[PDB]
Amino acid sequence: AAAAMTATRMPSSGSSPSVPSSIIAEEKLLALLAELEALSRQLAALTQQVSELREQQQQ
Amino acid sequence: GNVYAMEINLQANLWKSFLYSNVALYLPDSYKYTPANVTLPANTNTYEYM
Repeated sequence: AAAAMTATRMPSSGSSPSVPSSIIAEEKLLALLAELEALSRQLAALTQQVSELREQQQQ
Repeated sequence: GNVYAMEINLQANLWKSFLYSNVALYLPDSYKYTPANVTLPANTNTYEYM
């Protein structure tokens, strides 16, 4: 009634960026698709000359 | 002899107290450093880091 009455008396907000580091970029990209063919070409050339041992030993 | 005493430059202390809190703490992050054995979050925009 008196004394104190003179003054006065959720779910999901879904953030995303959190506490990780900063990020950067560059545009000098992508030789790498050539080596996948270099590697599998030269791999064949190994077997090709293993065959050239065998095809001369068989003579 | 004279009474025992110690001496303080109060004015210089108040002026450094003004300068440090109002200007040194606001310098760009590149002027600051991290203490010898204190770890700060990697996110440089956090309060913990600042």
